[PDB]
Amino acid sequence: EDTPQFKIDIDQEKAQALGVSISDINTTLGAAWGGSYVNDFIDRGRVK
Amino acid sequence: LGTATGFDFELIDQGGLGHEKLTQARNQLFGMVAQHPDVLTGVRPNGL
Repeated sequence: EDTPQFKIDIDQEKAQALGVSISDINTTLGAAWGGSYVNDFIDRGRVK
Repeated sequence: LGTATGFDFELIDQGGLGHEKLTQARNQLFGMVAQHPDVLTGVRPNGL
């Protein structure tokens, strides 16, 4: 059933006026709160 | 088909021991089969 959701409004104009790129904002939000998959590594010989 | 003579044996690494441990185990097995010239003949690797 429906659940409460958090809506964060990003003002593009203010970000531009402060010299902050939109890509940086979106990447920061997604990585910090949603987790970002960067690349792989070898753990005991297996790719993870 | 291939040669279709003899046997094809694979020495798998089921514990994540690495390449060095696997090669050491293969060398040990070669040392073992060298003691039975009357049953096993021409046991050699198929790799570099």
